[PDB]
Amino acid sequence: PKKRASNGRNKKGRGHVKPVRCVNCSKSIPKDKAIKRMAIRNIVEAAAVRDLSEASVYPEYALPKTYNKLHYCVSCAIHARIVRVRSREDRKNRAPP
Amino acid sequence: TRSSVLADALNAINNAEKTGKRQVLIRPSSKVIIKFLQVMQKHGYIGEFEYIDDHRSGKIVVQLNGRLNKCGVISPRFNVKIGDIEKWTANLLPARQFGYVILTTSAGIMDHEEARRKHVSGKILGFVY
Amino acid sequence: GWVPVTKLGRLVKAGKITTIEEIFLHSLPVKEFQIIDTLLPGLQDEVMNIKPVQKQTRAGQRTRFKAVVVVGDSNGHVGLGIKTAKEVAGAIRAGIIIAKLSVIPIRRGYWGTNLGQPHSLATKTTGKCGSVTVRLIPAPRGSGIVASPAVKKLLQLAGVEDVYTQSNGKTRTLENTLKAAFVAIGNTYGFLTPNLWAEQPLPVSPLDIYSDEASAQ
Amino acid sequence: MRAKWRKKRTRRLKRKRRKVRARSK
Amino acid sequence: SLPATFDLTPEDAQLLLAANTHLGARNVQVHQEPYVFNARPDGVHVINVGKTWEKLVLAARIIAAIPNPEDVVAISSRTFGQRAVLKFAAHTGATPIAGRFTPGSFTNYITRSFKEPRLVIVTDPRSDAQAIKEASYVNIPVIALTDLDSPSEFVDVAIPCNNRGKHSIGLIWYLLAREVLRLRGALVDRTQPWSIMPDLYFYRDP
Amino acid sequence: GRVRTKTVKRASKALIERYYPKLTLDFQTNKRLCDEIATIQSKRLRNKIAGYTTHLMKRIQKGPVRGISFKLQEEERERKDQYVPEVSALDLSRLNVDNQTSDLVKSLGLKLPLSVINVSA
Amino acid sequence: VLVQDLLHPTAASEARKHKLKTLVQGPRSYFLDVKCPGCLNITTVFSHAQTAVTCESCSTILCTPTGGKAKLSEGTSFRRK
Amino acid sequence: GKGKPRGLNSARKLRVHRRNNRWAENNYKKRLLGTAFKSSPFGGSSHAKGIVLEKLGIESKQPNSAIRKCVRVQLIKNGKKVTAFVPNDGCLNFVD
Amino acid sequence: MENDKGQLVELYVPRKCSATNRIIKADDHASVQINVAKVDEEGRAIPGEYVTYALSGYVRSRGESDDSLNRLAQNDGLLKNVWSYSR
RNA sequence: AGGGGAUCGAAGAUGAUCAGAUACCGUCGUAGUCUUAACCAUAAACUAUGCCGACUAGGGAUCGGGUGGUGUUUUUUUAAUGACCCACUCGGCACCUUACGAGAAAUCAAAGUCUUUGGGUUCUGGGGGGAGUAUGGUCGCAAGGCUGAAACUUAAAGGAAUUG
Repeated sequence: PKKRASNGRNKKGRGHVKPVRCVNCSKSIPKDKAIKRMAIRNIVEAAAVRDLSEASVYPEYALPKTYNKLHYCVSCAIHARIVRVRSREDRKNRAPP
Repeated sequence: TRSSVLADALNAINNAEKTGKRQVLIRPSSKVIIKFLQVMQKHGYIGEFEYIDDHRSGKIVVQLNGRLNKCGVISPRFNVKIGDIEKWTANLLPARQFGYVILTTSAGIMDHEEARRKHVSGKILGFVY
Repeated sequence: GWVPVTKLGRLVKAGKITTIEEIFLHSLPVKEFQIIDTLLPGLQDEVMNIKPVQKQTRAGQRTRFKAVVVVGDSNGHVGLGIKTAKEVAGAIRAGIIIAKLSVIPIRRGYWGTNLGQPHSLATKTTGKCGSVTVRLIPAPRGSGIVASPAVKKLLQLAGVEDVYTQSNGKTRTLENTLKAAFVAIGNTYGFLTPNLWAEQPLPVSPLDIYSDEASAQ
Repeated sequence: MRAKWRKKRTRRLKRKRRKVRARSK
Repeated sequence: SLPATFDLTPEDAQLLLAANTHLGARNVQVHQEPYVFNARPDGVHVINVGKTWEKLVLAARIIAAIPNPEDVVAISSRTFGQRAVLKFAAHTGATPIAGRFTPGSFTNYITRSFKEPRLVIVTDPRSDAQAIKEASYVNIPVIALTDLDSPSEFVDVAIPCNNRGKHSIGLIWYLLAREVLRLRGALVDRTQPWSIMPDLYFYRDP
Repeated sequence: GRVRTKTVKRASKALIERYYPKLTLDFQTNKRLCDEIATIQSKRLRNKIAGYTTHLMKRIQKGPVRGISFKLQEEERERKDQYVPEVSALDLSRLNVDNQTSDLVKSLGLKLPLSVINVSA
Repeated sequence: VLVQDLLHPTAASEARKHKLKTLVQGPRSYFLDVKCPGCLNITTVFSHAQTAVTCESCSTILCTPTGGKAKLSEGTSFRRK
Repeated sequence: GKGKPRGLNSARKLRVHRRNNRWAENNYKKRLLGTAFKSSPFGGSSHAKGIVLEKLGIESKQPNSAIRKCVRVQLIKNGKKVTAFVPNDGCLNFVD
Repeated sequence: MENDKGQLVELYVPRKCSATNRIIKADDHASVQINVAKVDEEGRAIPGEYVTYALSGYVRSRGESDDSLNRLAQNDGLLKNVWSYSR
């Protein structure tokens, strides 16, 4: 039946927003319907910074941290653990944590 | 738009009466509702209601004493012959002994038992009980 | 014998409460079936339903049994109870006990003038549980009980002699119609008439004027 | 079948019929 | 009427200022606005003691109308008011309930903690939404100790007071236990104060 | 692996609430009293009931715990429950509110000692 | 509360609610008696100018209209008439 | 509300609306079209004499499993061809 | 309710919620009746005389039992100024 | 019809997979995707909730406008003045609790004020198939769109929730 209050999307009062492809299967989905993840990770491993500091002529280094927005279709997201099917009463829980 | 101020009047009273409010406000305060309120007023269904005459037909406030239970309008105002007035009441009145149906009439605006008594009919305005 | 637990039972055990209507005048909650046994010895029953209903489990269709029983003598009191029990006969006794607990009165009215004793209901009443809506329309004296074979017996127990029932929704379901009849039948006292407009001194609690008699800790 | 391909197959049938119907006409 | 013996002397008014019983939280529901005087420039609302102290007299009159002190339930659900309620029962019958209400205490006679109270007092409707819901089945008048933003459903006598002030919750108990005692009987005129400071209803850690 | 099941718990909570004065801290001593005040069919169970007896009773003496009730604490609590003075703090020992309490007095036509202290606007 | 004196609400209510949802739809705007040191004629100016204002006697600008009440000029002496 | 023209002077609109919507009835539509009279083996008749031409065994619509003892008959009144059941046990040995 | 010769044939006159004058049901287990004592000299409430108030379960459901009581108390002198008619 | 023609890509071709794979996967690749001027007039064109009007409960944010503060904040330290915070209000997209109320329920602050049945008004549905089919008309370059049955056939499809 009607599974969700907002059908699957953060779309209220437009009629159309935009198509966006997925970073895994390349499936065109609305941008708001996508699973947005601000993947904030370093170029290197956590244990990796020690050798960089040892192997740099810069004693005081900056530790760069890359940014990339993985726009995910729910077909890929569920398979990729990114989201989990939740309880019907717990479906309303919109809190990120 | 407000196709019938009488309809929106009796609608508003029922909405607030079901809530149990001691006072209800009606707009745009025509006389047909004012004449309608008089009929309830002599029948105790309604309390002291204050008419506020602003220069744009104003509005009213009605200190209903939580006394009636359901007052409604029959829109549009079907005509009725005296031989069939009882036929109308049966479909609208919870009981014969109590509850009235309001008939507009060139004689005036009155509930059905007096309209029957004085023996004149007209078009149906609404029902009160 | 019967040792009461509620104050109502203990106060009834004093014998002070002898009027059933006092329970309903003050809307006293009921928890013990013996209360109506003592207060209304002249009380009969009749079973409407014997329905098998099963939970589909790992074991299989473990068929529980739900039965509905009406109770109330024709003096103006009716109580309708539903209960689900595995044994067929225990369901009858389990259902009636809650039915005694759920007893409700009736306002018996007159169709027209105030002649004689009351015969019918005093107003047309709203009742709807599930999709079923039963509308109890007052009828003139002697017109008979015009209703469903199941529902009309509920009215016969209630002691009203003439009424018109306008059934709506899936009236084929018997449990809803019985409850819809029960919801509608008890709406008589929820409906106000001008003869009732007169204020009353709001009679005080017999739970306090018959007063603390038992539970003497 | 979806509502689509049931409709699509009747649409193809309708296309075939009109050519045949007009072919004599 | 009510005699002239119901004034708030400046000695216990200054106690109330220290008690912090009159300043509420930062928002108020529309059913608690008659018990509000104004707001402060930092965005906080205020209770006026004129309302609650009168309303607190009304609640006692209903409790005094109870003939049996032992069939009136006093509820607490948090250590913020546990000590007070038990020690509110330390001045009258007041069959108390500590912490968990064990739902099914008013219906469901089979339970060992079953009761048939003729009235209930609640420290907090929020921490005790359940027992108030229980009064809906067995026709119990409910007197609640209400914040300005506390939901006020199914409660007959709302007492506007601070449930966040330690010195407030026991003091509202300190009063509420007082005039019922005064109306209980064998309490002398109201000329002189308690034996010691009222700080004794107030839970301390540990 | 030595968790005490329900039946030993239910037996133990029974004895604590009936013979709390008669318990002793020593396990062997109160093991023996379980013999004639309780009906334990198996000796091993009789040990275990006494086993949880010591656990509960060591806890109860160091402050009462919820789930336990007996006459002694009922009366001992009742001793705190009869603390009532001749008079109380709320008294005429010195209404101190904003101006609304001045309007509070003349409403019904009564005389009160009005001593108002303004509340911040 | 369902028991309210809508007839005579406190002065807090009126300035709180909307003009058209009051009991009587009375204007809340006003006209201002305003003077400039360089003129000898009075000038009545509506609260929300809605257009440029100039004294007849001396050519000047008084208050430039905005969406609401106009921001008056710097050397402008206003009073409520 | 109620989605129908209620006004005192809209009896035509209500009438035409009902005239259109009555056609969704099944018994109503069959009478107006007269499909029983025109496209049906019986010309609005209760019975019709005929002549059996062959005896047919018909497999019974499952769940039942049985031969259903039916006879093909020609209707005299229209000439059509229908098959008919023979009631009672036997009664094909009683018909030729 | 009475017949053509008085002698009221009625199981009981129902209560009216004094807050809203609505008729009290026969199963309204939320509906409650509160008793208030009458006080006398030196601030002592006397058992024996007591004013009664009826509240319908609907009013309690809406959470208006409190303010409606204040409307039912300001008139009868229990409290001086608690229910502000104008605000 | 003309221009444009990078990417992707129906069709098509290929190499894998399976038993078959003319499908999913990979590579290439046409129409197409873009534009100028016309056509068609359709979608799960959906918030599956016609449009207008009033009323009924509270709240919070957000967008846009407006109002007030000797509030914060902008070179000058109440000066040449936007942003912000406060108390609001109007309108909007919506949102959280509660169900008074409704509903078959899921759920709905509107799907509420509907058996206590009537504010005005438009359209649509009458078991499922057949079937949005045949025919007929009209529109269209066509694709097809709109209107739209019947015969015959079945006792059920279907909705929402419960348990397995």
